[PDB]
Amino acid sequence: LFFQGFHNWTLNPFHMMGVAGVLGGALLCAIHGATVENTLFQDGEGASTFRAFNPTQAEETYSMVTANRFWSQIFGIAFSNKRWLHFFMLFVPVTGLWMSAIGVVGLALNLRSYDFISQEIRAAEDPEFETFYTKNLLLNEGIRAWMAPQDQPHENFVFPEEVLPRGNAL
Amino acid sequence: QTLTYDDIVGTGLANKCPTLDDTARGAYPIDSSQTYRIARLCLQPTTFLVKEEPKNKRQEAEFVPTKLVTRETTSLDQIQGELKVNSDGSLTFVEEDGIDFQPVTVQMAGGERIPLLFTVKNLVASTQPNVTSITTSTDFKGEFNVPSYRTANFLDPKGRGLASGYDSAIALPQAKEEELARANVKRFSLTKGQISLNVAKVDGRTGEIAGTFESEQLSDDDMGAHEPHEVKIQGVFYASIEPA
Amino acid sequence: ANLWERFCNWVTSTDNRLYVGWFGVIMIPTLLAATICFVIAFIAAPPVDIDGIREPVSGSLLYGNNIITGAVVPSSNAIGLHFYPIWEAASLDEWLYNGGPYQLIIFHFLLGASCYMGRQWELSYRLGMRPWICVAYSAPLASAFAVFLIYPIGQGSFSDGMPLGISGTFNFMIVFQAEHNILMHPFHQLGVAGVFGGALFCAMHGSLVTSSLIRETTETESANYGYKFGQEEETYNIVAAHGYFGRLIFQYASFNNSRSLHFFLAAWPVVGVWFTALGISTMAFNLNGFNFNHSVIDAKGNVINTWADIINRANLGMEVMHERNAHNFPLDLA
Amino acid sequence: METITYVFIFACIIALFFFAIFFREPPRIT
Amino acid sequence: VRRMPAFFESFPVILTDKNGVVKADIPFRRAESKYSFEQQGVTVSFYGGELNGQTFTDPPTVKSYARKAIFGEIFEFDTETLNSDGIFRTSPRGWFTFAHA
Amino acid sequence: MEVNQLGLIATALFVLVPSVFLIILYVQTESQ
Amino acid sequence: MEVNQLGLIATALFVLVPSVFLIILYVQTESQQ
Amino acid sequence: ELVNVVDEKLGTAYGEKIDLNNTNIAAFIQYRGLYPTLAKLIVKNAPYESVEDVLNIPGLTERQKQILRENLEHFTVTEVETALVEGGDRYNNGLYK
Amino acid sequence: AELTPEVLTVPLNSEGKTITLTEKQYLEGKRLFQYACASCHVGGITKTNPSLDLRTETLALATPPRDNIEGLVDYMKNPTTYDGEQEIAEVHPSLRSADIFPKMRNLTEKDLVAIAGHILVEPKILGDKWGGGKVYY
Amino acid sequence: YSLGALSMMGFIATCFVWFNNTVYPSEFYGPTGPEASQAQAMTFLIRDQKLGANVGSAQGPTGLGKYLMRSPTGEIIFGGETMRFWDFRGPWLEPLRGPNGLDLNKIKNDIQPWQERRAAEYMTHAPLGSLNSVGGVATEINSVNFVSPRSWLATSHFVLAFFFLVGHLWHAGRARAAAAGFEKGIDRESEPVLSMPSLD
Ligand code: CLA
Ligand code: CLA
Ligand SMILES: CC(C)=CCC/C(C)=C/CC/C(C)=C/CC/C(C)=C/CC/C(C)=C/CC/C(C)=C/CC/C(C)=C/CC/C(C)=C/CC/C(C)=C/CC1=CC(=O)C(C)=C(C)C1=O
Ligand SMILES: CCCCCCCCCCCCCCCC(=O)OC[C@H](CO[C@@H]1O[C@H](CS(=O)(=O)O)[C@@H](O)[C@H](O)[C@H]1O)OC(=O)CCCCCCCCCCCCCCC
Ligand code: HEC
Ligand SMILES: CC1=C(/C=C/C(C)=C/C=C/C(C)=C/C=C/C=C(C)/C=C/C=C(C)/C=C/C2=C(C)CCCC2(C)C)C(C)(C)CCC1
Ligand code: OEY
Ligand SMILES: [Cl-]
Ligand SMILES: [Cl-]
Ligand SMILES: [Fe+2]
Repeated sequence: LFFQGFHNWTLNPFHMMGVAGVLGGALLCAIHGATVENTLFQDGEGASTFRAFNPTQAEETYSMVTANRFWSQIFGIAFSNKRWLHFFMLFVPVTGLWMSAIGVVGLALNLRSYDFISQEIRAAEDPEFETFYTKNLLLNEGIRAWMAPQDQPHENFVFPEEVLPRGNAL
Repeated sequence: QTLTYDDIVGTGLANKCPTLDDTARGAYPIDSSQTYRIARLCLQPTTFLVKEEPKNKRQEAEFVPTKLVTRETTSLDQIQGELKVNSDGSLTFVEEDGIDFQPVTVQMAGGERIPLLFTVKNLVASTQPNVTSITTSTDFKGEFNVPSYRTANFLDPKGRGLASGYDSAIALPQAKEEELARANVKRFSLTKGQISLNVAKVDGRTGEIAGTFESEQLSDDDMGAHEPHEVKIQGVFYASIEPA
Repeated sequence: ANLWERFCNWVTSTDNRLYVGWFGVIMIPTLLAATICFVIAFIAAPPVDIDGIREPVSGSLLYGNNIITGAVVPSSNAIGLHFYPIWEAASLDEWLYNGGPYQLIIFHFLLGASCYMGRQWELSYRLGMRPWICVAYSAPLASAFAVFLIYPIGQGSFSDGMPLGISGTFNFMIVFQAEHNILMHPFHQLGVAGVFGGALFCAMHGSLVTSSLIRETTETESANYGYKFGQEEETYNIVAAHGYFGRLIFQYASFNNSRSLHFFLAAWPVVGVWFTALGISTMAFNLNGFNFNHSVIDAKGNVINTWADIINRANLGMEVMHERNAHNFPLDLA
Repeated sequence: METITYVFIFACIIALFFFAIFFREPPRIT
Repeated sequence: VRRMPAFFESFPVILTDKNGVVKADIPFRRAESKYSFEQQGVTVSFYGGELNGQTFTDPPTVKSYARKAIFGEIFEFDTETLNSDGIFRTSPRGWFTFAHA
Repeated sequence: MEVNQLGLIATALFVLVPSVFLIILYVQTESQ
Repeated sequence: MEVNQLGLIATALFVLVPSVFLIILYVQTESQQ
Repeated sequence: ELVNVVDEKLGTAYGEKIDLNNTNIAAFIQYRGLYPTLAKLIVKNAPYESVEDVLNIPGLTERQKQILRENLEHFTVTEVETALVEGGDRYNNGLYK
Repeated sequence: AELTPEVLTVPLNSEGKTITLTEKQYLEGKRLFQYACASCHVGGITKTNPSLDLRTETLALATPPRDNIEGLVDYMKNPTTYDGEQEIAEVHPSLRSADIFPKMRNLTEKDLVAIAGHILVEPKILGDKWGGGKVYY
Repeated sequence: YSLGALSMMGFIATCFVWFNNTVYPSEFYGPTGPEASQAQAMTFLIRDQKLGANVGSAQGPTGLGKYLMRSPTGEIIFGGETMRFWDFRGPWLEPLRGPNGLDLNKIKNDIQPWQERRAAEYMTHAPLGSLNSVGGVATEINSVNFVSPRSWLATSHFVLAFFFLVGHLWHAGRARAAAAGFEKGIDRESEPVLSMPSLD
C-alpha cells in the first residue's frame, strides 16, 4: 500500500509486465498440468491413472498429437514442440520477475511512472474532465496523508484534522 | 382512482403530475376574507430548450430542442405554500417547501451535455389584479431562485472545491497559477428565474387546477468555471387549493 | 440424411478448423456482441455517470484517454441491479450516459465464457480425451463471475463491478482493500500462494525439463529441433531431472511419476484461484478480512500499534477519499 | 494522432491473430 | 513552513512555531478549521533577493508563497521559453544512477 | 490532449525497426 | 525555426519504408544462391 | 477579482464566534444549554441584523432569554453567505466525525 | 504505564466528591458498555448522531452535567437531550425504557455505575482517540 | 445431475437469505444489506428534520437531494448512495410510502418512535464485519463482536454452491467419458485423432 500511495506502482509498465509474467506463469502451470492429465494414454487398467507410469519407460505418457489438435480447435493455435513448450514455461515467469526488478530500481530513486502530464494539464484546466486515472490519484493522496504520521514517526508529521483530505461525509 | 405504490412502481407514472378531466372548466371562487394555500403543486417538464451560442458574427440565437438523458427524474412535486389575496385583488403564491428542484442533464446536437437545476425555489407568483375566481384564463407569473447546481462541499476531479478541497492544482506544483485561477477558485452562483403558469382546467368543486407552464433559467456554470446557457423549460402543472 | 442431421453433423464436426459444437452456438454470437460493443465503446463512448451523481467519468480514447486510463465504465448507481437493455432506454444517448454498454458487454461475456468452458468439455468428448480441462478453466471463469456479477449482487449495484479498463481495475482493487481489507483475508492469501506458486512451479518444471533435454542437435541449431511432433519417444530424461532435483532438496521432495507431477501443476494454481474467487464472492457479502485494529494494548490500556494498524491508516485514506462526492451520511454501508 | 496510433497498433494485432491461426505452419507428424 | 519530504508528490502547507507547534495551515475542510491564515493573520515578509523589504498581508498572496515555501527557497522562473509544465524532473545525477544500476 | 509529439515517432520506430528485422530474417529463411 | 512538426515523421517513413522493402528483397535473393 | 468566499469568511468574526446567520447548527453544542432546542430556534429565525435581536425570538422562555444573554459574547452576525446556507447546510454540512 | 487507582478515580458527583474503582469494576464496565452501548458508541462517538460524543468535556457541558457517575447513572435511567429540555427514553436505551430496549432489562444498579466509570476512565487512558473518531484510529 | 441441482439451489438460497426479509425475518436474522443502508438514510433524515431541516428541498452537493431524490422511474426514494437500494421493502418503512414513493407529508408528520428505533437498530447492525467477528466496516476498531447471520449464511452457501457446480462438471464429464470408455485414457492402438484429417 505504501508503494501504491507514494509511487503509484500499479501504473508502472515494469510492474505491469511482471504481473503478466506471474499470472501468465500460473496460467501456463495450470493449463499444461491439465492438458497432460487429460490426454494421457491408457497404460494401465485401473481408474487411478497415476499407477500407469514408469519413470524408466521410453514412451510419452500423454498424447502431444491429440493435445495439439484440441487446442488448435479450441483456441486457434497450440504447441507442437515439447522443448519449446517447456522452455516457454521457464522464460515467462523468469522474465516477468526480471522486469519487475527493473522498475523497483527506478523507484529506489523515486523515478516513478506516477502521472500522465497530458491528463493533468487538461484536468487542471477543465474541472469536468475525470478519468479512472485522476480518481486513483485522489486515493493515493488519501493514503499518503492518513498513513504518513504513524508510518514515518521519525518525521513528527502533525496533520490537524482540517488539513486531512476527505470527501463528503466520510 | 385510488392507485397504490405497487400499481405505479417502475412504470414511470411516479414522475407524472395528476390531471383533470376534459370537463373541468369551472372556477374556484376566492373569498377575500379567507386565507388559502396550495396543498400540492406538481410541475412536470415535457420539453427542454437551450439557447445556442450565436457565433461572433451573430444575427440571432435560437432556442434549440434537446434530448433528455437522466430519465424520469425531472418533476417537481409536493410543493406547498400560502395563496395570499392581495388588496388590488390579485393572488400571490409564496412557496414554503416541497420537492422543488431536480438536476437534469439534456444533450444538444453535437453531443454537448447541459446540466441544470430545474427549480422554483422561493417561487413567488402573482395573478393580475382584481381576481375574484380562478378560471381557465387565469395566469400566474413568478420568479424563483436558482442556486448553484453543485453546492459548496462539491469536489472536482482534482480535489478542488469551495467549502472543502484543494485550493490549487497540486499536480502542477510549479505552474503559473494565474492561468488556472478560474478553475482553482470555486464560485457559488445564485441567479433568478421566471415562470408563467397558465391555468386551463379547474374543478371548482375540489379546488384542483391544472395547466401548462413555461420557465426560463440558467444552466450549470460548474462553480464559475464556464459560462452557463439559457434554458427554456415547458410542461404541465397540477395544484390543489385548500382553504387555510 | 435430412437437413437437421447434416446441420448437427457440421456443428459437431471434429474437422472444422475451429470447433463449433452446441456450446459454440451460444458462445459465438455472445462473444461477438460483447467484443464489437467493447471495441467501439472503448474508442468512442462518451462519459458515463457511474456513481449516479451526475458526475460522468470519461473512459474512451476519443474523450481524452490513453490505453492505460481508458475503460468501459460500469453502469450508473441510480440503476443499481436493474436490467438496462438498449430497448429500456428512451434513446441511445440516454443509454450511453447511464453506462448501458457495460451491462451489454459483461452479460454477453459471462454467457460466452461460460459456454467456452462447456465447449472445452464438448470437444474433449468428441476427441476421446479425458474431460477435466474445463475444470481447470473454471478457476479463471469463477474469478470473472466474482468481479463482474457476484460482487455487484452483494453490494447492490453494477456500478461497483469491475470497470473494463487497465486503470479501472486498479480503482476497483484499492476501493476493495479499503472496504474489505482483502490483504488480510486468507482466501486472497491463498490466491497469492496460488499464483506465486504457479509461477514458481511453472519456472521449475520448465527449467527442469529443459535441463535434461537429450542431446539430439548440434551447437549451431536450436535445441528445439531435437523434438519432432508426434514422436513416439520422450526428449528429456525424467530420471535425470529427479536425480538433479532430488539432490537439490532431498530424494522424496521430488516427483518421479510424470502423472503425479503434472497433476500437481494443475491442482496448485487452480485450487488457489478457486479460493481467491471465493474470497471476492464472500467479501461480496461483507464477510471481510481479519480485523486486528487496536488488538494490542498495554497494562494501562494505551493502544500499542502493530503493522495491522498501519495498514488500517492506509485503508482509511482510501475510505475517505473514494467517490468523494457520493456519500451524504457517515457510514459507507455498501 | 494518439488515438489513431493506439487503434492502429490494436488493429495490427488483430490481423496478426488471423494469420497466426489460419496461416500457421501446419503441425505435421514427421 | 514544514518542508516537502522527497517521498511526496504533494504536501499540505503546515506552519509551526520555533518549537514545532502547529500554528497555521491551509485547511482542506473549512467548516471546522481553527488554523487558517485568515484566522491567524499570517503575513509574509521577504529579506534579500528580488522582494527584499516587501511584506504582503492579503491572505491569498501569503498562501501562494506558503505553497512554494514547502519546496524551500523561492525563485522566479521563466516558464515561457521552454513551455515548461510545472512538474519536477530529475537531474543527470538521477538519470546516470538509474541507467547504471 | 497536450501530448508529447515526439511520442509518435518514438512509437512508430519502436514498432517498425524490430518488426522489419524479423520480417527480413523470416523471408530469407523461406527462400533457401 | 517554426517548422512543420510532422516533417520529421514524414521524412523518416519516406526513407525507411522504401529502403526496408529493398533490403528485404536483396537479402532473400542472396539466400537463394 | 476572484476569491473563495468561504476562506474570506474565516477572516471575519465567523472565524472566531458562532455566526447566528451562517454557522452550522452543530457549533451550538460548544456552550451549555443551547443544543438542540434554542439552536433550532436561532437557526429557524436566522437572519438577524444584530446579535441582540436573538433575544426577541417569539416565545423564548425566561430561562432561555437568560441562557442567550449568558452567551451573547459567543455570538456574532455577519452578512448571510449563500454558499454556507444553501443546500440546508446549516442543518447538515457533510461533516460528521 | 499501568492501571492505577489514580487513573481509576473519577467524579462521583458535581460536588467534586469522587470515588475510586477497582480494576475489576472498570473491566466490568467495559464488558457491559460493549454489551449494551458500543453498537452505537464504539470508541466514544455516537454513530446515530456524530455531533454528540462521550468526551468528558462534552458530558461536562451537558444539562444536567454528566461528567460524573451519578449524572451518568441518571442518564441511563432517564435520558434527556443535551440541554435537558426533553426526555428521550422512547428512542434511547434506559431503565425507564427496558421494555423496548430489552438489553437494559437485567442491568443492576452496580452494572450502570461500572458503565459510567468505564466511560469516565477511558478518555484518561486513550485521550483524543476517545470520542475522536476515525482521524485517531 | 444432483450436484447440478444442489448447486443451483445453494446459489438461490444465498440470494434468498441476502435479500428476502419475509421468510428470513430481520427480527431474527438482522437487517438485509439494502435494509441497513436504507435505515441509515432514514435515521439522518429524522435527526436533521427534528433540528428544523426541510428534507424535501435540501439540495445535496451533487445537486441531487440530500435525503430524497427520484429513482429512474420517478419514485421518491432515499438519497445518497442508498439510491441503489430503493427496491427495499420492509414493514418499518412501508407506512411512509405513498403512491409516488415516499410521501413527504407522512415524513413530516407520521414517523413514530418505533420506526426511529428500528431504523437506528438496523443501521447499526448492518451485515458488515470481519472474519474474526469485528463488526462494522473494515476500518473499524475492535469493540463490537458481531457478524450478521445473513453474511454467515450467504457466504457459506455461495462457497458450497460453487464447489458443487465443480463437482457437477467433474462427475458429469467423467460419467460421459466412462460411458464411452475412455475415462482411463486414450487407446494408443486406435487413437481417435490419428484417424482424422489434418486441420491444415
Ligand atoms: C504482490 C501483490 C499481489 C499479488 C501477487 C496478488 C495476486 C492476486 N490478486 Mg490481489 N491485491 C493486492 C496485491 C496482490 N494481489 C493489493 C495490494 C490489493 C489492494 C489494493 C489487492 C486487491 C485485490 C482485489 C480486489 C482482487 C485481487 C485479485 C488477485 C488475483 C488476481 C489474478 C486473478 O484473479 O486471476 C483469476 C483469473 C482471471 C480474473 C481471468 C479470467 C479470464 C476470463 C475468463 C477470460 C478473458 C478473456 C480475454 C478477455 C480475451 C483474451 C483473448 C486474447 C487471446 C485475444 C491474484 C490471486 C482478484 C481476485 O481474487 O479475483 C478473483 C481481485 O478481485 N487483489
Ligand atoms: C456443513 C454442511 C451444511 C450445513 C451445516 C448446512 C446448514 C444449513 N443449510 Mg445448507 N447446504 C449444504 C450444506 C450444509 N448446510 C450444501 C452442500 C448445499 C448445496 C449447495 C446446501 C444448500 C442449502 C439450501 C439450498 C438451503 C440450506 C439452508 C441451510 C440452513 C437450514 C437447513 C434446513 O432447515 O433444512 C431443511 C430441512 C430438511 C429438508 C429436512 C426435512 C425437514 C422437514 C420438511 C421439515 C418440516 C417442518 C414443518 C413445519 C413441521 C410441521 C409438523 C407439524 C407441526 C405439522 C442450515 C443452517 C437453508 C438456508 O438457511 O439458506 C440460507 C436453505 O434454504 N442449505
Ligand atoms: C484499443 C482498444 C480498443 C483496445 C482495448 C485495449 C485493451 C485494454 C488492451 C490493452 C492490452 C495491453 C496493454 C496489454 C498489456 C499486456 C502486457 C502488460 C504485456 C506483457 C509484456 C511482457 C513482454 C511481459 C514479460 C513477461 C512475459 C514474457 C509474459 C508472457 C505471458 C504469456 C504470453 C503467457 C502465455 C499465455 C497463454 C494464453 C498461453 C497459451 C498456451 C497454450 C496454447 C497452451 C495449450 C497447450 C498446452 C499443452 O500442455 C500442450 C501439450 C499443448 C500441445 C498445448 O497446445
Ligand atoms: C485429524 C485432523 C483432521 C485430518 C484431516 C485430513 C485432511 C487431509 C486430506 C487428504 C487429501 C488426500 C490427498 C489428496 C488426493 C491425492 O492423494 O491425490 C492423488 C495423487 C496420487 O499420488 C500418487 O500416488 C500414486 C499411488 S495412488 O495413485 O494413490 O494409488 C503414485 O503412483 C504416485 O507416485 C503418487 O505421487 O497425488 C499426487 O499426485 C501427489 C501430489 C498431491 C497433491 C495434493 C493434492 C492437491 C493439492 C491441492 C492443494 C492446493 C493448495 C492451494 C495453493 C494456494
Ligand atoms: C443507538 C441506538 C444507541 C445506543 C445502543 C446507546 N446510545 Fe447513547 N446516545 C445515542 C444517541 C442517538 C444519543 C444522542 C441523544 C440526543 O441528545 O439526541 C446518545 C447520547 C448519549 C449520552 C449523552 C452524551 C452527551 O454528550 O451528552 C450518553 C451519556 C449516552 N448516550 C450513553 C449511552 C450508554 C451508557 C449506552 C449503553 C447502555 C448507550 N448510550 C447506548 C445512541 C445510542
Ligand atoms: C447463425 C449461426 C452461427 C453464426 C452466428 C453469428 C456469426 C453471429 C454473429 C453475431 C454478431 C456479429 C453480433 C454482433 C453484435 C453487435 C452488437 C450488439 C453491438 C452493439 C454496439 C453498440 C450498441 C454500440 C453503440 C455505440 C457505442 C458503444 C459508442 C459510440 C456510439 C454507438 C451508438 C455506436 C453459428 C456459426 C454460431 C452456428 C449457428 C448458426
Ligand atoms: O466502495 Mn464505498 O461502498 Ca462500494 O459504494 Mn459505498 O462507496 Mn460506492 O460506488 Mn462504488 O464504492
Ligand atoms: Cl473512487
Ligand atoms: Cl450516503
Ligand atoms: Fe511437462
